[PDB]
Amino acid sequence: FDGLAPYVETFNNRGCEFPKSGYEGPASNDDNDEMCVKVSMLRVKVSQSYAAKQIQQFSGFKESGIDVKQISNVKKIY
Amino acid sequence: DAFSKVITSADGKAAYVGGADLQALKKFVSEGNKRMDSVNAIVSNASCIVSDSVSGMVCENPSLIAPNGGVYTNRKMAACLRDAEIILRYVSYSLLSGDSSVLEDRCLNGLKETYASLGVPAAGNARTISIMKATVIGFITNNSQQKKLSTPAGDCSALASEVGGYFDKVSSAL
Amino acid sequence: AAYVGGADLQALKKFVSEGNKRMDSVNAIVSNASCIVSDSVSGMVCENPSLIAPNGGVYTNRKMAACLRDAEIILRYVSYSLLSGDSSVLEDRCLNGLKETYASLGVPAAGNARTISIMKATVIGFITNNSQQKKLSTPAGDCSALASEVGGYFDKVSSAL
Amino acid sequence: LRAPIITVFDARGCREHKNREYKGPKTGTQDDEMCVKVQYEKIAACEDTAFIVLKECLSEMKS
Ligand SMILES: *CCC1=C(C)C(=O)N/C1=C\c1[nH]c(/C=C2\N=C(C[C@H]3NC(=O)C([C@H](*)C)=C3C)C(C)=C2CCC(=O)O)c(CCC(=O)O)c1C
Ligand SMILES: *CCC1=C(C)C(=O)N/C1=C\c1[nH]c(/C=C2\N=C(C[C@H]3NC(=O)C([C@H](*)C)=C3C)C(C)=C2CCC(=O)O)c(CCC(=O)O)c1C
Ligand SMILES: *[C@@H](C)C1=C(C)C(=O)N/C1=C\c1[nH]c(Cc2[nH]c(C[C@H]3NC(=O)C(C=C)=C3C)c(C)c2CCC(=O)O)c(CCC(=O)O)c1C
Ligand SMILES: *[C@@H](C)C1=C(C)C(=O)N/C1=C\c1[nH]c(Cc2[nH]c(C[C@H]3NC(=O)C(C=C)=C3C)c(C)c2CCC(=O)O)c(CCC(=O)O)c1C
Ligand SMILES: *[C@@H](C)[C@H]1/C(=C/C2=NC(=C\c3[nH]c(C[C@H]4NC(=O)C(C=C)=C4C)c(C)c3CCC(=O)O)/C(CCC(=O)O)=C2C)NC(=O)[C@@H]1C
Ligand SMILES: *[C@@H](C)[C@H]1/C(=C/C2=NC(=C\c3[nH]c(C[C@H]4NC(=O)C(C=C)=C4C)c(C)c3CCC(=O)O)/C(CCC(=O)O)=C2C)NC(=O)[C@@H]1C
Ligand SMILES: *[C@H](C)[C@H]1/C(=C/C2=NC(=C\c3[nH]c(C[C@H]4NC(=O)C(C=C)=C4C)c(C)c3CCC(=O)O)/C(CCC(=O)O)=C2C)NC(=O)[C@@H]1C
Ligand SMILES: *[C@H](C)[C@H]1/C(=C/c2[nH]c(/C=C3N=C(/C=C4\NC(=O)C(CC)=C4C)C(C)=C\3CCC(=O)O)c(CCC(=O)O)c2C)NC(=O)[C@@H]1C
Ligand SMILES: [Cl-]
Repeated sequence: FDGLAPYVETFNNRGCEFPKSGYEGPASNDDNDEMCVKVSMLRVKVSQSYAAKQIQQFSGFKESGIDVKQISNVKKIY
Repeated sequence: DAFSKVITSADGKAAYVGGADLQALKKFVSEGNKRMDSVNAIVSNASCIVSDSVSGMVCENPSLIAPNGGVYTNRKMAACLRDAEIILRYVSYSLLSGDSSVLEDRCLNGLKETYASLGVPAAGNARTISIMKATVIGFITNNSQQKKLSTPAGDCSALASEVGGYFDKVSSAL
Repeated sequence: AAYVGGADLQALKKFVSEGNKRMDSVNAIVSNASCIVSDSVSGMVCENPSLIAPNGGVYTNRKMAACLRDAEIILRYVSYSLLSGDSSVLEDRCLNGLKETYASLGVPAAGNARTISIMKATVIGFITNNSQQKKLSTPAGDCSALASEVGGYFDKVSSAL
Repeated sequence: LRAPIITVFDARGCREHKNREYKGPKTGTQDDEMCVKVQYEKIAACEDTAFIVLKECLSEMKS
């Protein structure tokens, strides 16, 4: 186990006046010429500082996001 | 092939599929355009998917951030958030490629034994995965509060079933 | 750290309006902070992608990290304004001079304005949330006064910046 | 770069954590099982958060 995972990027960029870099193959002569998928393997990292923020954010044990099932408990279940 | 070369390079080199190669890719996988939108719904929501899945694991069992709990320290929480993202990203690649081979061989192979040796709670992983699965399916099927990705309105239930299967492979393995 | 529980909390909820709902509104903000922050900043970017083009306001990891931090700082001072029922601390400790700091750093005012307007709509949405009770973390009811109040606090931010 | 970090503990029914942080008078009501914590700390700039948000952005740019 090396911590590496595939980062997939979906660029649907019709109408974008930004130089195109990355793709080096033939043109389609349609909208696909303004769209690209990118894949790379990269080590996924999470900082201790973000982890600490998350611990604090989760420590109410009560508030979810909007319009989702509620599964919170006040007792230790496992 | 193009993606397996970068997956085995394991060194940050990128593969790019645009233009005619992308038009072709979308002919060789089922529901090519909808499949790219489904992938987009994972990768553009990656941070909130991970956070909500771990947060729900924790609100269901607050003892996970009590002293000695599975994610009590910043170090352990960081590892857990990391793993959730790793798994989510392998699922995203499974959806891009229409195949779970890389997820199984590079992510899930040995993972259960690893968690058993570290004491990582199987019930916590089970809940995190179930929420990640539901969240991804929600974004793909417009069941989410936010609909920030503009798509043509249609039925993506087949892709939602497929990605659900990939999460179910994770759950099975763990 | 200050701890306000038991009789101090009961008293606090008699000295601020809407005391229980007020605690709930603060809980909803802080318990969703990372998404509120990322959705706001990334919405600024997705609407104006030049912000992540070369030399754009948040185009490097370091710049983006600083902007996400500042957005969190602002959200937290707004959360404290809602907890206390007063914007004095927000005005004196976070907004006083911030526009000049951002001018000196070249942080784009229009970008800031959009992060704030998304953040305002998002926080108000957590307070006016009308989800069915089984999908709602609090007792369903009217939190209009707190939504108005927090909108005012965001308006102070927008005005200052 | 400090800000008030607020945690809201609606701990009604929670027995595993002992309610020892608040040391003022109690009430004999459920307010004794709820507490707000406020602390003023440096807010970190997290480059991992920046990286993942940038990746999100790159896959959703409008034009
Ligand atoms: C990524 C954040 C997000 C945005 C933005 C959006 O629009 N939707 C988002 C997330 C999202 N979450 C779910 C589903 C669930 N989330 C949880 C966790 C929370 N419930 C709690 O009780 C709790 C602690 C207090 C949480 C944190 C849960 C349990 C679910 C339901 C999972 C299930 O078993 O079905 C969704 C999917 C919503 C849907 O079903 O359509 C989404 C999109
Ligand atoms: C992230 C926290 C969250 C949870 C959980 C949930 O259920 N809702 C949440 C956030 C939320 N966001 C808004 C409003 C906006 N968010 C954006 C940014 C995204 N839109 C994009 O186009 C984009 C790039 C592709 C994004 C990132 C924007 C622009 C808005 C609208 C702001 C406005 O001017 O009105 C809300 C508010 C309620 C709503 O549904 O709009 C909420 C709760
Ligand atoms: C119940 C939700 C629960 C289970 C089950 C479990 O395993 N752990 C649980 C709760 C939990 N609580 C904290 C931290 C914490 N709770 C409070 C509120 C409490 N303290 C008081 O003095 C009063 C009086 C009214 C109340 C109510 C506070 C203030 C804190 C923060 C402590 C601190 O460090 O400042 C935690 C986090 C770990 C821990 O036990 O400290 C858990 C998991
Ligand atoms: C329009 C969305 C836009 C404006 C306006 C702006 O100011 N910047 C904009 C876009 C933008 N694009 C990137 C990076 C990027 N785009 C693509 C897709 C592109 N490349 C191709 O080869 C093709 C089509 C065949 C398209 C379409 C890719 C692959 C990338 C990443 C390149 C890489 O590094 O791997 C960026 C990021 C900033 C930058 O300097 O790259 C912006 C802001
Ligand atoms: C469930 C997945 C969604 C839903 C998706 C649909 N997308 C449809 C067409 C479509 N999507 C794209 C963008 C996509 N293709 C790419 O190459 C990339 C990035 C590299 C992306 C992100 C395109 C270009 C198209 C074709 C139409 C167009 O020109 O925009 C679609 C129409 C049916 C189809 O084409 O198969 C659907 C239903 N729709 C939903 O309601 C849920 C939320
Ligand atoms: C808008 C803010 C919300 C909404 C909130 C409501 N909360 C209501 C009652 C209520 N909330 C609490 C918990 C709160 N009090 C505290 O002291 C703390 C922690 C320190 C918290 C988190 C309590 C104790 C109560 C009273 C009822 C009870 O005993 O549980 C409420 C009912 C009306 C009212 O009490 O005025 C509402 C409407 N409801 C919504 O739909 C939005 C999203
Ligand atoms: C999060 C929902 C879990 C949780 C996760 C933890 N995992 C911990 C260590 C760990 N994870 C892996 C697998 C990971 N590395 C990879 O390269 C890949 C795939 C390519 C994956 C999926 C490994 C090998 C390790 C050990 C090495 C390391 O720490 O990086 C971990 C630390 C455990 C401890 O030190 O006690 C945690 C906390 N923990 C939970 O409670 C929830 C359920
Ligand atoms: C994010 C929405 C916007 C953005 C932000 C951005 N900020 C900085 C750097 C700084 N921000 C501050 C902010 C504060 N000082 C205070 O006293 C307070 C109140 C508590 C705040 C909020 C400061 C001091 C700095 C400088 C120190 C530092 O870098 O941390 C940057 C970095 C600028 C740089 O290149 O170094 C950025 C990018 N930028 C945007 O474009 C968004 C609109
Ligand atoms: Cl070009």
